[PDB]
Amino acid sequence: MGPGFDFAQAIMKKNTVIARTEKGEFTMLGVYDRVAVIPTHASVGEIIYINDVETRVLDACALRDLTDTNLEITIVKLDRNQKFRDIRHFLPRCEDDYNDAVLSVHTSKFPNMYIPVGQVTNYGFLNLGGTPTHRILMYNFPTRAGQCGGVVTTTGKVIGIHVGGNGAQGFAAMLLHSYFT
Repeated sequence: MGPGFDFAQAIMKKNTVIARTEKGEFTMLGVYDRVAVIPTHASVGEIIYINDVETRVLDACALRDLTDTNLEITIVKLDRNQKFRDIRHFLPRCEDDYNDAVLSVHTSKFPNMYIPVGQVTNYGFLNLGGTPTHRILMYNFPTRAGQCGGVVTTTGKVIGIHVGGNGAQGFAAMLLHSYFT
């Protein structure tokens, strides 16, 4: 409907796949080559389904900060026959607050879903499902089950992936350029 939705759509149409684990179906953001991200609660194993095709996992790393605190991002390298468009130049270099973000989801349950979430706070610490988690972004939108792995964008930047909510607020794990060197 506007330039924010334009940027979000451009990312969704080229840089997402539907990932299925034993814990559910998730929006999955491809970043470059065969490297993608997913929330760590997806519990990626040795095999994952990508757009309903059985795919070997070549590597999976659940990221933690240098305080040894959960970040809720898993970086996955996929044994896929096709590379993602390289979008690492859209990743922020530092922790930050944002205006006028969009959360975009594409699954069987919610195809072609876009949500204008407004202001995004650098929230920092969150007890996420009982797990201390750092680098959390917050937005004041009542997100629901099915939106985990959703991509959070502003015009020009891919800033996070949705990892939870409390009924009134939604929470995303930051994406930083330094995770994908």
